[PDB]
Order: sequence, then structure tokens, then C-alpha cells
Amino acid sequence: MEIKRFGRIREVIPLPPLTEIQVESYRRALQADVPPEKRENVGIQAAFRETFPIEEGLVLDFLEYRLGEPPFPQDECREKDLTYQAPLYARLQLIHKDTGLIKEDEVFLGHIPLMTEDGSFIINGADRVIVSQIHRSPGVYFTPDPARPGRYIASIIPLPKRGPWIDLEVEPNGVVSMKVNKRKFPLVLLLRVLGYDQETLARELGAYGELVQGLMDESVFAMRPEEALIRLFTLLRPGDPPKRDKAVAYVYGLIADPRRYDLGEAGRYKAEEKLGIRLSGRTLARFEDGEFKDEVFLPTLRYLFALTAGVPGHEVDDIDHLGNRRIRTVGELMTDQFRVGLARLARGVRERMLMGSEDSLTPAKLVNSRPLEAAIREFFSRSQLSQFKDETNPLSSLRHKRRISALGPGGLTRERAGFDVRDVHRTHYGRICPVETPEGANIGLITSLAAYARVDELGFIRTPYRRVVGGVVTDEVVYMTATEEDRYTIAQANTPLEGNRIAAERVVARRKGEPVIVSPEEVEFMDVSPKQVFSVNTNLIPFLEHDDANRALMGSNMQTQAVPLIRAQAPVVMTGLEERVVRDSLAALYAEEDGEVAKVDGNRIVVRYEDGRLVEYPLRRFYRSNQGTALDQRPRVVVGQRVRKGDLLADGPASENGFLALGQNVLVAIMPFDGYNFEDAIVISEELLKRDFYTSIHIERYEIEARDTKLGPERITRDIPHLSEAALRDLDEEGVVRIGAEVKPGDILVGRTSFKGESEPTPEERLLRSIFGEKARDVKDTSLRVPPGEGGIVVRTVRLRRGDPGVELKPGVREVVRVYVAQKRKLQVGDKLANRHGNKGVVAKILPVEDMPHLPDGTPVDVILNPLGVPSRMNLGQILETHLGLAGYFLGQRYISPIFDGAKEPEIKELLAQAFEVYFGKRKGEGFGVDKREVEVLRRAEKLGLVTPGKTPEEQLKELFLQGKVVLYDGRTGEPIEGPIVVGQMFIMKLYHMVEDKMHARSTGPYSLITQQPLGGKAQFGGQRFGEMEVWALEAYGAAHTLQEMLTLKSDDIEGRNAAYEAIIKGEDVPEPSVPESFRVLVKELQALALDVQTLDEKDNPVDIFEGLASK
Amino acid sequence: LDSKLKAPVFTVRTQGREYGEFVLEPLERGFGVTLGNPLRRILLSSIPGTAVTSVYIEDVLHEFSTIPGVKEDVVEIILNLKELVVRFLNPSLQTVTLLLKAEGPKEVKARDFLPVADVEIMNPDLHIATLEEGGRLNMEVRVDRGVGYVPAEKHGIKDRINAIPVDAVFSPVRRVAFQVEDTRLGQRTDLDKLTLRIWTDGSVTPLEALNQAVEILREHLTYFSNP
Amino acid sequence: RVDYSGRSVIVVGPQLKLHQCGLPKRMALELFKPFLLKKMEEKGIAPNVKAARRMLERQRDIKDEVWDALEEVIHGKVVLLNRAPTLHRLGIQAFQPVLVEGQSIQLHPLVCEAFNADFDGDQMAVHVPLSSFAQAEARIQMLSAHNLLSPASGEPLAKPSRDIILGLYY
Amino acid sequence: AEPGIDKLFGMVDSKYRLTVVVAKRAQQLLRHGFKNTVLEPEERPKMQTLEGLFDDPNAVTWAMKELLTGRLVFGENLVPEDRLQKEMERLYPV
Amino acid sequence: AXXXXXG
Amino acid sequence: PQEKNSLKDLVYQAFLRLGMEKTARLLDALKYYGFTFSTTSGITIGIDDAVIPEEKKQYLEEADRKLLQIEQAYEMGFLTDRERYDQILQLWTETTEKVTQAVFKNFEENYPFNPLYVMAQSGARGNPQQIRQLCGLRGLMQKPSGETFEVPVRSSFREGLTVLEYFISSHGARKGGADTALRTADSGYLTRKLVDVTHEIVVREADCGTTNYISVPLFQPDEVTRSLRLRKRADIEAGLYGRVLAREVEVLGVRLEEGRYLSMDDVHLLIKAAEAGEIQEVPVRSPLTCQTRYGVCQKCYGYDLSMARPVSIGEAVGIVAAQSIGEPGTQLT
Amino acid sequence: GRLIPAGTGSDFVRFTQVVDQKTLKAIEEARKEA
DNA sequence: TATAATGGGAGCTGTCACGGATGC
DNA sequence: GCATCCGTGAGTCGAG
Ligand SMILES: [Mg+2]
Ligand SMILES: [Mg+2]
Ligand SMILES: [Mg+2]
Ligand SMILES: [Zn+2]
Repeated sequence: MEIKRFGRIREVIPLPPLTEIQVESYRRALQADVPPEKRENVGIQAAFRETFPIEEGLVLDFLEYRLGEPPFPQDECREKDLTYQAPLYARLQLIHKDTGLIKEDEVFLGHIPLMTEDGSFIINGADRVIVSQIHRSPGVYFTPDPARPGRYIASIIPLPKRGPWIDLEVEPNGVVSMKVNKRKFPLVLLLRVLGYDQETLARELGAYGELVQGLMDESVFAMRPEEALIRLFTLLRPGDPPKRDKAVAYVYGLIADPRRYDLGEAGRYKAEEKLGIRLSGRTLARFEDGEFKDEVFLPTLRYLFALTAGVPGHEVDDIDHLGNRRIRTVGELMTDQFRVGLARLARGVRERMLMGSEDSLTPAKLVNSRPLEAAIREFFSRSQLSQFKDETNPLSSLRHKRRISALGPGGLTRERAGFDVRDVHRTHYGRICPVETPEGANIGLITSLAAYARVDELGFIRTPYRRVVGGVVTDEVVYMTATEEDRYTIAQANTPLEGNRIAAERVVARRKGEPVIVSPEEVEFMDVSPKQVFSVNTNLIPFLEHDDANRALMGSNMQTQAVPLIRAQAPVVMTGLEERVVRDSLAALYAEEDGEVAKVDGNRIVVRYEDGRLVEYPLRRFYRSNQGTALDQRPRVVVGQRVRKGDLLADGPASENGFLALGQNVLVAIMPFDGYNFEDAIVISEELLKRDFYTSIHIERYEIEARDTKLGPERITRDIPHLSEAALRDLDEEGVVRIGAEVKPGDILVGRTSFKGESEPTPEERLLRSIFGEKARDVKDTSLRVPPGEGGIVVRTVRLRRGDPGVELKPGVREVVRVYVAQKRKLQVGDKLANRHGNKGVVAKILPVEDMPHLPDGTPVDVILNPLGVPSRMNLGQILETHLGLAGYFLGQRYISPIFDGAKEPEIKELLAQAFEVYFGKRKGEGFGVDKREVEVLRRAEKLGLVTPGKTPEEQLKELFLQGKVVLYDGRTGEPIEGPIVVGQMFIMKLYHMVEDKMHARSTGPYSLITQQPLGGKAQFGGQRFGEMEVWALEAYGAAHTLQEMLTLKSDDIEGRNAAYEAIIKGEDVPEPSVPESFRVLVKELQALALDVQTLDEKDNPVDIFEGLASK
Repeated sequence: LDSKLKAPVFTVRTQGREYGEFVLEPLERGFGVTLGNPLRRILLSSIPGTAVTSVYIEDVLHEFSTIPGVKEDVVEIILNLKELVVRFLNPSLQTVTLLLKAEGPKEVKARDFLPVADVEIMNPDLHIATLEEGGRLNMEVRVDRGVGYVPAEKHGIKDRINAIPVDAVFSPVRRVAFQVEDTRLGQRTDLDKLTLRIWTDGSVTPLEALNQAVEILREHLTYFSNP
Repeated sequence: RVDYSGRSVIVVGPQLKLHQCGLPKRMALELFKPFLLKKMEEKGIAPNVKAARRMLERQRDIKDEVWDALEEVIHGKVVLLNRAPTLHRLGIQAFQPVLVEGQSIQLHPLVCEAFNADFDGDQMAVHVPLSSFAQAEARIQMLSAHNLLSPASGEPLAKPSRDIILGLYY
Repeated sequence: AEPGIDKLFGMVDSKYRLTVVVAKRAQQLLRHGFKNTVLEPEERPKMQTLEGLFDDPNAVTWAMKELLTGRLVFGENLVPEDRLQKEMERLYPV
Repeated sequence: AXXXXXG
Repeated sequence: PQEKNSLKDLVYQAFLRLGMEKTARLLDALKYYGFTFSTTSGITIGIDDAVIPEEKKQYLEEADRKLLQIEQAYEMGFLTDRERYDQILQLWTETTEKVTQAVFKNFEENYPFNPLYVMAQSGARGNPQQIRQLCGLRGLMQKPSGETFEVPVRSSFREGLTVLEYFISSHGARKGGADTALRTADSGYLTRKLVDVTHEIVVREADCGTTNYISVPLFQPDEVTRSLRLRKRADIEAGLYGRVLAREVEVLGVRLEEGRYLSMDDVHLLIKAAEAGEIQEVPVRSPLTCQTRYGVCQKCYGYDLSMARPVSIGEAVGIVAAQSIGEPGTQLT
Repeated sequence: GRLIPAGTGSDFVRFTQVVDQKTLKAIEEARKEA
């Protein structure tokens, strides 16, 4: 159908690759395509350069490294629960100094995981994503002292785990103090160690306001750098012998050692920019010609005194500024952990260098790769910043890869974060999305990267701007750091332009974030687009300008939760970003070059290009995602079809013809309905289920292991003791459920028998045995069964057996069987729906079509929304979307309305008129006039002041229709709704929160080991936690027996619960409860602390709750 | 797919001739309000009854005037005449004119109306007006048979020049209220339960009223017969 | 953590009386399960307890008579509905359960304000009082219709809001 | 709301004493199999089954409705516990 | 992520 | 017309007079007819249902004038930067108030049945400020520092915000969110501390026989210091209703006896008497003066506020108290 | 895990006994005999 | 069971808050 | 008597 796009804003540049930060970071770190000699010193190369050479005698040096090919492809790694990775080889050479012997060998360091094309990883068969970490950028900062108003604190910050933060402060007694590892000592001493003399400090700092004299100490200058050095070592190392070389080593390692101390390249640059100096290295000082030489400290102290005195050109720093904060991407974190593991490897190397045969040592004998591996794995498996990938829809993955976390190792602990850290900084413009952050505990600490935003090589986020010269807007684009942005007056993207020239006398612009009205002569730069201010998700919200930010947050967050539907459609009203999202997420399949399509199948698509080559693209079909959403590609092309470069070959999940489909376009009427839509609840039509709208496929994986035991082996078999053929009906010869079979709760997916524990039969069992004359079988039924509330059709079975080619399991396991069960979920009561504007609700009622409010022509609405949700939530974007949707319903078209530049009320009125001519004038030719009900409603509307009195019925109906309202007939009555109701097409998604995955109930079940309380969780078939607050509720109600019953009978009291259940099944009232087991646990644990806890009567005579079992 | 349906059973609960309750369950899903609404519309508008369509009183010019010797105004007397329940014993009789003449210290009731052939007053104890010493009340009231509710302006009938047009309430049914509750037959989940409540004036019993309402509807279904 | 308890997503019954709440059939079957076994043995549905339990184990083995038996079981009984966080005693209330198709718990509108619960996907937990004592406590003390006023302010905590006020004002 | 709950709250000095009384009476009825009821056959609480009306299985309903009649006597130290037990066992064997 | 259920 | 307050008073009065069963039936009835009538009322929300008053434009232009004046005053040195700032802020605040009043006056006079106006007035949904944001100007916005921008958002949500306006508002939005998330934890903590300190308090007896009591003042000093003025209704109600009189009180020829639980009507009577100048303070039995060990007595505690009658012995007062204080905690700004 | 000293667990209301008139009078005759 | 070998090694840092002692 | 150090706490479901 026709797609009408609005807006006058022309974007000069498109959006960059949205995954580019992940891909380019990891690629930069690896340098796998760069020949060994051409590799810059960065990433793992840098780690090798720091770790080597290793001395102490023998010397093990480093030449180059290489990454081999992955032993297994991505898919196969996903299936076999293997990590997708490449082997890392490193060429080393051992050199004995005296002998001169050189033994060179290539050593195998293990594997490193490789990033996939979409920017994610595969670890142990599970897709994972490394979230970027925002932190304080290294450098030199100056901040106002909270205690002392006229004094300032200098702070020298290196990279995380690169060595200590150093604090320079002017003490109340006048002396300048330095703080390292929580130790306060006069800076004078260190300055003497650096080789400074009283003369040099006097001439350098002299112009200052007597601040110099605080640095003046006669006892310090009376001694040479050596004595001062030993003095400093005695100050920083109490009890440690003040040996000369040990002091030199400690101080060098503290400051000058590049191996143990590293400023960032960004820290280096910023330090050079702030202090106005030049660094020969990333360290605060150097060891040169036997002594220490000062790189940094003196300019820092100089700047401190200069700021304190009030000397012009010296500023305090904003640590929340995005010029002072930087982003650590995948490559940097990976490089860090790699460097740690490599250091451990080095310790191992020197260790093995001390012990051994000194004559014969190969690099292989010295190198134990294990720690290195152990590091990398540890960073991928257990790290805070390594997250389980969200595969829910393509936008989920894309957004997940664009995450920015202030948390993590070396980052903010929670409740270390005040309002400042979580605040939206003025420099967040065009860089970090102000809209998208989680609600609750993570707010502001977890953010999303802006669409046009880019992270530079230093780790700072940069946003694009257009160069403006003399009122002319060039197509030249410049990406700026916040520090660079602060230097310019930057116009807004909506400022009127005739050609390339500014058409307004007064143009709205920003100076250091501050709003200001300026002349075209004053404008240096101009915004690229309103899109650059927000995250990709936020940019998917039409009429965003009409929605309150707090609701836009929810609308943004919930698109991530959108479940892919079989019938899923692109929104009627789009922001025009729907295609790029599908493209960059690698959801859909596209044509590599121009050519003709050869073969078309559900499984695969063969294409012949201009090269004459035949390329076959296999289609991913019904593959289970991380969240269990079905990911399947479907062919959008037919045999013989001519396709150009970039054309769409096949549609990915949640994609309609290349456009992002998060849900359905439904006809909604906004009215209160019988209290069924009360408080955000939603009422939907059965016709939605009839045509399979909001129907989604979900695949669950079940897994069972047969292992060797000391009591005899477990085995998967179709022979299960004490079971009828009826139960074994769908089981195959080997005991596994067949493909295509329907499974319900209680059914057996995989039959398994296990040898019983050693059994001493109770006399009852023996007597009953003699009565029925049947030998008690050797094994028992352990078979994996369908968990309560689950089920479906079995679409796959995997069987891995030990002793079979290409298959080796973990020790003791005989074999492993997996069963994949798919189910088709129709929308039901309790499922969660939401729109892009932040209006969310659970479906309360599904009415039959005849109960649904309908149009005069007989067309029933899909969804009934309550208007009460609108005013307090202040999101009007859904209203406008509804109106334009009403227009596009009868006009049979869809629209593109970009954010902040888009469809305006008058234009929508035009489109609604065009729509009305189709909706009404059709009726007039059909031989029907205005209905009586329409007349009544028109009277009501006349009194309402919606329509002008005196006009014909058609004119008034047109007036209502233009306001987006129509006459609506109640299904049950046939009488019209008294007022005209707003009706129109709205794009609504079914979120991942579904009543089926949630609803749970328990009579009795498994209990915890020590506490003997019921387990938590649904999969554990656990009970609901009754906590302190619930207990408070029961106490306030004054219900003693209910509460006591919860604490004892229901749980944690063994005799109590057994007796209670037995009594209930017997038809007897429950008995008197007894002492809860966890109290006994408390008593014994208190005894383990050597505290005697005695339960006494009123006679103060001991009462034994253990009943003599604990007393000798 | 394969469906079996037996029942409903029609249950009746009655208090005198003034009231009744009717319960029809189980019904197929949606049939609760499908039966309910039409009957309510028919019961209110289409049920035959009697009303006072005009009133003449001596010496009074119009409706907002007052009557010397009588404590109630012309307005109040008209209101009481609206609540008068008249029943026509003969199905042939379309309309009656009832005369009332009384004076002195007396309280006029519906009994005081001079009896007419085949005309029964259901509520003879209904109060019309109180007269004082010297008070004189002479009135002729027009009673017609019809349906629904007709304002005094719409019928516009006058026997004489001083005859006052009265809002005419024909419908013997005072109120109809129904409620549809979800009920279950065996494992059938969504089945509807219809409960009907009818208020009458006693001239026509609720059960009679309902049976007339379903007959009217059934008769309308036969109108689809011959194009 | 306690036995005889469950949870689900809440949906508003308009049709519920103030003392009532919709309880999904399966949830009730699991919550009342021992009582259901007893009632099943009392009638001709099962020979004994164990047979009845094995009968309820598989979903395809479940017939209509056990649902009616379940209806007989819960009669006159009440269950506790609780929404986290519980800020005050009204955070848990007693309702006479109404067996309903679907996996959602049905809540009465008027108590929502007391629970600070809405229909946007809030969930609630169900607890089953066992003893006649506990049941009596729930009915007399904890019944939703039995507390109409705020223990804090003395003002009504149960009262028209949203749609109700809208219609009445209209 | 429970039928005549206001009157039941009027009967006792503390709202909880009502609960204790109703609960204990319910336990009496359960133990003695309803044979000790003070309710006349017409006053019996009824449950609607598939077959027809039957005696209400709920002991608390019975207890409250009994308490509403005034046919029950409540208070502290009426008789000794074991004596009450043995007498109720004599009159209505379980 | 918490609050009233964006995430 | 029936709205939230009158309906609330209806529920309360019906509780008092007719009891909680009939009150419950009344509640269900109100629910039924409320929903039923709200269904067919015709209430909906269109974009034109948010009505921008003409007056607003005037109020903008006028503002733009006054600003200039202020600016002039800054040019010639009559106003310091901070003075200018404050004057601009005050100007925009008063302007905002004016456009609000314009919106609601336009609604009341011209479109009384307008959906936003209806929902606002009835108490169903919305307050004056939100409606003001929809129809009128969005208003002033705060910087991250808490400082306010000199430039307010002049756009409504109906007109839609400019990019810069939105970005300016995001600071306030984020601040509010973080405020919520951080508030929840401390509120909960406080609740638990209160629960822990008061948990042992229960009502253990009918009377502790204390002759001690407290005097709830019906009058309070005025910030003008001029004289004593009558306290607000709700406060006096908060310190009076349900409590037992510790001494005889004779006002307006009405005897309020010692030992009397004060009904709402009794409180209102006491207020009338206070206005008549007969009584400036009320002696009352208080938990503060209660001599009952490990708790309070019945006469000192007074009403069970849930049942609107004397508290039942055995009710746990401490927990109810702690919860009563703790629940609103998340609403404290 | 004991019975809390509040509400139904209060010593005040927890010792209350319930007896029907028939049983009460039987016990009354039992006391009347001795 | 025997050449002699003789004081370790990571630390990682943007809360606050009272409050309770301890120390100057 | 005041300055400063240390130890302890920091809201509930639900799933991981
Ligand atoms: Mg139905
Ligand atoms: Mg809410
Ligand atoms: Mg919610
Ligand atoms: Zn007291």
C-alpha cells in the first residue's frame, strides 16, 4: 500500500552501523586480520608487550601472535553447548644470557572467544552480550573541598586496577599533603625524591600567594634524594626493612613502573590538555639514569596553587561531564582480563624458571596456559558485564548490544550512587539517551547509546554536528566530544532553511547546553537530526513530542519485550526507522549483489548473481531463542524474481517486508466498558483469536542425563516399571517421545530407570509383597516428565551417547537426551499488551464479536481501551496515532511520522476528510441515509459543542470524524453510545509477560535441606514466601491461628505438616502444631557459637524440644 | 464442535399483582441480553394500558392556577390523576369520561368517581384532593386506552376550551430491569442466566405483561414471511 | 515460604461481589488438593485417596465430576489474596473463591486502592487457611467486606474510584 | 459480608471472642458430626449441588448461624473441659 | 528492571 | 453532583447508620451502576478534547512584554543578576497559574461536559496541573542542579514539545524517577523500624484506671504572632475523632460525658463550640498517658478506626500504628 | 512459632467456652446429682 | 634423604549516618 | 570538650 511520509527535515548522514561499537571494539582488540608485523600496540598485542619480556639468568621474550580458525561453526557450537572460539598461538624464544643459547617455539595459549557478525558471543552454547561500562576517565582533576570553601582537592586518576588514586590537598596548617593508599604525607618529601631543589621550587611556584612556603621544609632539602627516598619508604612501609634497592623498587613500582601503573591514552591526553604540558609516557614519573625524573607532579601542584589563589584560566572539574567520563567497550575489558591472566602466566613462568634443568628448557616447558584460559573464561562466564543475551526480538538484541552500564567491576556499587550519578547531564545531549533507563534500582546507572552517537578511540562518546559558515549550512559533518561541543554555539535541527542558508532572523541554539537565541552570523554548528538525541528504541515512538518523558521511558523499554508473532505487522504509524533496525540486527536476509533468484523454498533460497555464481542461503526455521521465542526466517521472494543489491530475500522474526513488526495494528475504541477496562485493564475481541492476531510460537527445551552410579547405571529405556501401554504410547523403541506427538502435564518425554537405593523393606512392604506375590523390581522410574502447566508438540529430539563418534560428555555421564517442545500460544486472559507510548495493561475480558461496540456499517472494533489511562499519564501520542490510524484505515495506507518533525493536526484533518469521504459517501450511493441513532448522537454532540448547530447530518458527522470520533453502537443493545467515541488504528504489542508462564500453585512439595522449609520458584514447585511484612499483616488483623498455621503447619514443622496432610485427607480437622524445625536449627547453630539456649517453663525448669535425642 | 443442549427451565416468582421475577437458565452464550433487551423495550413501550389524557375543572383557566377552597393546586391534582389506575373490562371500549363532583369538608378519593359500565378502578383509596368549608370541586377527566408514554403536548386533546392536556402514562408496566449472570451446566463454562424484574400497576400482572411482550415479538418475527 | 499457596496475574472481575474473587480452576485444584482427594473418596469418583491422587496426576485423566466435587469442597470457604509489597494489614484480604476458566485471578475493583493494585500486570498470591479456627479468623476478621474503613485515617479505604465515580458523576 | 455480621459483633465484648466462639463451636460440630446442632431442620444451611439442595458442609457457616439464634451459651469457665467432652460424647457418640 | 513494570 | 468526596461521605455515613453488610451491598450497587452508566456515557479522549484557551496567547504576549521590562531593568543596573532571575521565575509562575485558571474557567463556562474537565472535577482522573500541561503551557523546568531554567516550555502536550524542551524536561523526569526508587527503600526501612519498636504493644485490658490525659488544642499560634487561629478541620479530626474524653465537657448546652467515645459529629460539635469561643482545648485519653503495661488499654486507645467503634481488646495496636505510618511513606515528597 | 498474644491469641478471649443448652443442662443435671 | 639454596605480595579507591567509643 | 575512627545497614514479589 501507499506509504505517505511527513516532515521537512532532510538528514544529511544516515545512522552508522548500530552494532559498530561491539564489532569495531572487539576487532580492534583482536587485530586478527592484521599481519603480525603491522599490528599497532593495542589490545592483546599490548597485553603481550606488557607481560614480556620475562626475566630472572634465563629470558623468555615475545615475537608475535596468531589466531587460528574456529574448531566449530557458530550453529554447531550452539547445539553442542560449546564456546565459539579460535585457538591462540604465540611465538616465544628463550634466551640464556651467559650461554647465548636461543630456543624458539610456538606455544598454544588456549582459545579466545570470537564475536559473531551481529556483535554477540557464544559461550557454552548460550548467546551472551558484553555490556559497555561507563566510568570516570583517567586524568588530573580538581574539585572543590566540601569541608574547606576556599580550598581544593587535586586528584590523579589512572585506569582501573592500574594503581592507586593520588590526592593532593592544602592542609589547614599550610603544608601540602599527598594521599596514596590511605596515607597522608607531605608532598615536599616526594618532590625531593624526584630530584627537585628548594631553588627550583622557589622560582617555579614563587608568584603564588605564600602557598609555596607550605612546601618549604628545611629538614627535607638538607638530605639528598636517596635519604628522602628511604624516608618515604619508611613512611609508606612500617615494619618493612628500609633497604635501598627495595625502596627504589617499591617507589618505581608505585609511580614510574608502566607495567604496574598506567594512565589511559585518554588519561594521558586529558592530563596533557588540563595541565598544559606534554607526557613522554603514561606514568607520573620515570626512572632515568639511575634517578627519578618528574613528568607530572610539579605541573599538578602548580595548577592546584593556581586554582587556589584565584589565578585566571583555572577551573574546577565536573566529573559527571561526558568529557570527564568514558566508555570501556568489549575489547578493553577483554584486554584487561587477558592482561591479568597473562600476568599470572608470567608468575608461573618465573616460578618454573627457578626450578628445573637449567640447560634444557623449551618455551613449552615454561608456559602453563591454564591461568590465562581461567581468566578469559572467568570474564565470559561469571562477569557482571557479561550478560545472557536478550533474543526476544531483533530490537532486543540490538538494544542489548547498545547498553551502557555504570555498574560492574571497577564501577559503581549500588547505594554508592546518589542523584548526581543517575542524573541526566547537559552533555548527555546526542550521546546518551535521556529517555531510556530501567525503572527501579537501576535507574540512571543503566543507559542506552544515542542513535547517532559514536565512541571514539579514546573511549569518549561523540555526536555529529553540521558546519555552519556565514549562515550557510554545509553538508560537512563533525563528530565532537562534549569538551569540544562546549566551545561552540549549535543551532537546532528544526531551524528553517532556504537551500543551504538559514531562513530565520532569530535561531534557537545551545551554548554549553544552555538555551540561547542567536543571529545566523553567530551560529557555528547545527544539529544533524532530532533522532540523534534518543536511543534506537526511543526513536521508534511516533509522536514522541506529545508524550511525557516518564511514559516514553516505558514505551521505549517495552518494545524490547515485544514477542514475535506469526502474523506480526509493521506499525500503521512509523518513525521511518523500522527498516534500519531490522537491517542492522541481521534479522532479515538480503541480496549480496544484483541478480535473478534461482530457487525458492521454505528451507532455502538460491540466487544467481551477475557474477554467474550460484549462492545458496539456508533459512533459519523455528529455532529456539534464549527467551524461548521462535526465531524463523521466511522467503519474501519468488522464483525468477529480479533483485538488486540490498533487496530483501527473506523476512526474519518480528519483521514484515523488511519493516520491524513488534505486534499488530488493531482497531481500537477508547471508551470505558462495564468496568472491564477499569484501572488499565484491556478488553479484546474474540475475532482477534479467530484470525490468529497476537498468536506466537514458544519453544521450551527439556534435558535429562543418564549417568554411571555405584549402585548401577541409569539408562534411557522404553521399559519402565509399573506403567501401562497408555503411558508408553508415544514413546519410541529407545524410550524417547516421538516427533509430532502432543505432550501434556504428567506425560513422559524421556523414559529413564535408575537402580534403587539400598532397600530395607518395612514390614508392611514385606507382608504386602507376600500377599501379592511379586518381587520388588530392581530399578525405579526416574523418567523426565512434562512439568505442570506446560506442554505442546515435540518438534525435535537430541541424543548424545558416550562411545559414539564426536561425542564425549562430562565424566560419569553415560548419555544425554534433549527434547524440544513447541507450543502455539493464542492471546488469552492475563497476557500483557502495550503500545509504544507507554500504555500497558493485561487483557481482562475476551468478548464475543456480537458483544463488541461496532461502527454503523457493522464493523466491530478489535480493542476497547479506557480513556482514564490517558489524562494522568499525559501521553497523547497514542491519541494522534489513533486518529491518523483511523484515517489510514479507510484510505488503506500507512504513514511515516518522524520524531519532532512529523504529521501535524491540520494535515491529519485533511487525511481524515479524505477518509470520511470514503467512509460516508460510500453509504449515500448505497441507498442509505443517516440513521436515527446517528441523529440522537448528533443532538448529544450538538449539546456537547462538538458540532456546529444548523448543519446537515453529513456535515456534523464530518465534523466529528475530523475530531477523530465516530458514532458507535453498543453490541448488546443496538442503541448508540450517547457521545461519539474516538476510534482508530493503533499499533499494540504482546509483551513477554504471559499468564501461562506465571500462574502457579502448590499443595505440598520439596523442602530445603537445612531449614526444611518449602523451596522457592515455579520450576522447583515451591510455595509462596510469607515474609516479615505479611506476618505483620496477619498480626495487625489479630489472626493468631492463621499466622501460627503458616509458620508451623504449612511449612517447616515436619510432624505438623505430615499430621496436617494426613488429617485433611482423612477428613479430620488439623491437629495442634508443634515446634518449627528452623528454630531447632537456630538452637544448634547458637550452640555452635558456644551459647547455651535453654527453653524453660514458668518454673524456670528446662524444657527439651529435641525430646532427648540431643541429650546423652 | 459436537454440541448438545437441553433446557432452560422457566422460573417465576410473584408478589401480588404488582410484582414478579423471572429466571431463564441456562442459555447459550450471549442469548442472555439477546432475549433481555427486546423484551424490556417491548414491555415499556408496547404494553396496552389506560391513562388520563385530559382534565377539566370548573372555574380554573389553566394548569398553573389555584383552586379556592382546595389545599392542593391544579398541578398537584393532575399528578395524583396520573397515578390513577383504571382498567377496562370490555376490550371494545376505547375511551371513557369520568365525572367527579364534591364539596364541603371532605377528602376526595378515587372511590368518589361516578362508576361507569365496564370500568374498574384498581385503587379506590388513592387520594386526589382535600376540600375545606366552602370548597367546591367539579372535574371531568378523560381516560383513554393506548401504549407507551405520551407528553401533554403531543396528544394535544381538548374536549372543551378549559380542558387541560395531561401527560399520559399508558404503560401498566412501571419498571423493567434485567441482569445477565454467568452460569455453568456441567463443563459448559460461559452459559448465560437471565433474570427479569417487572413492576406493574396491578391492572396487568407482570406475568401477563411478559407473555404479551413475547407474543408481540414473535408476531414481529412473522413479518419476514412474504416479500 | 509456605505450602497450600500459589500466585498469578490479576484481572478485574466487575461481576464479583465485594467478598468474592475469581480463582482459576487448576490453582484451586492444587491448593485444595487433599480436600479434593477426601471429597473424591466420599463420592464414587475414586476407590481411595491414592487412586484419586494418581488420577489427578495426569491432566488427560481428569474428568468433570472432580470439578463439581471441587465446587463442593471450597463451598463457604475463603482464601487469602496478598499483593507485594504489603504496606499494611489490608495488603492481605479474605475472599470467597469463585472457580473460573483461565489462568488469571479475578479481583474486585473496590479493594484495588487498598492493595495499591492495578491491571497493568500486577500479580497476587493466594493462600489457603486450613484449620476451622484459621478459616473463622479469615471470615470474621480478614474478610474484604468486613473492613470498609482505614485503620489509619478512620475514613473509608473502600469506595468508588475511576469508572464508578465517572458514571455516577455523569 | 457474612450474614448479620453486625449483630454478631454486637454480641461480644471483643471482636476476637466472636472468632473463638465460632471456631470452637465449628470444631464441636465437626467432631460430633452435626448431631449436636441447635438448628431446626428448616433452619439448616443449604448447599446447591447437581442433584439438589444438601446440608452445608461448612462448619463455620453453621456455627455463625447457630450463634445468631441465641440458642448457644458462651463465656469463660462455664464447665470443666473434660466434663464437657465426656458429656458431649455421651449425648452424641462419635 | 522494576517500579510499575517498562522493565 | 456525586463525586469522590460526596461518595466517600456517603459510604462513611451508610457504614455508621446501616452497618457494614448493607454498606457492602451499597458498595456493590454503586459499582454496578457506576460501571454501567460510565459505559454508555460517551466519555472518550480526542486530541481536540484538550482545549487550548485563547487567553493563553494573551498571557504569553503580556509575559513577553514584562520580561522585556525586567531585561531593561537589568541593562541599566537596577537589577542584580539574581534579582532578575527571581523576578523572571516569579513572573512565569504567576503566568502558569493564570493559564491554569484560564483553562479551567474556559472548561467550566464553555465546555462543562468536556472529558478532561469531567474526569478532573469528579476525582476519577487527573489534577489541575496535569490538565494544565495538556491544554496550557508545560511550565518551568529544573536543571540537574535543582536550579531552574529561565526559559519555560511554552508548548503543551497537545501542541507537542520541541527537541530542546523535551531534553530540558528529561532532567526533571529522571530526577523524579531516581527520587521514587531511592524513596521506596528508606520508606520500607522506616516501616520495619517502627514495626520492630512497637510490635509488643497490644490492648491488654479495658481500663488502666489512669487519671492522666492529654489536651488537644483546637487553636494554634499564627505565624503573624497576632493571635491564635483555629486549626484546620482535618488536623483536629486527626487528633480528636474516636478518642475518649478524660473529663466532663459542657459546650453549647450539650453534655459530653467523661468516658465518651467521640463520634465525628461530636468532633464537629467541638469545632462549632471552638468557633463560638467556648472551648479552646479538648482533654482526651491518650496512649501517651496510658499506664497499661506492655501495651495500652481500651479507653486510652479509643475507636478501632476500621470498625468506627470502640477497639476490641486483643487488637494489636503497635503493628497497626507502624503500618499506618509506613504505608504513606512512599508518597512523601 | 507459638500463638501470638493478640487477637484470638489474647488470653482475654482465648479461654472462652461454647455450649448448647441441651448439653449445658445435661452437665447441669450431672452437677445437680452429686 | 645430602652442591647450595635462608623476611610475601596484592591493595583498587564516586554512600552516610548516626552513634558509639576512642584519641588528641 | 571536641576531633576522628570503626563497624553496621541500606523496601517487597517474581526469576537467575
Ligand atoms: Mg456467559
Ligand atoms: Mg498505577
Ligand atoms: Mg501495576
Ligand atoms: Zn490506659
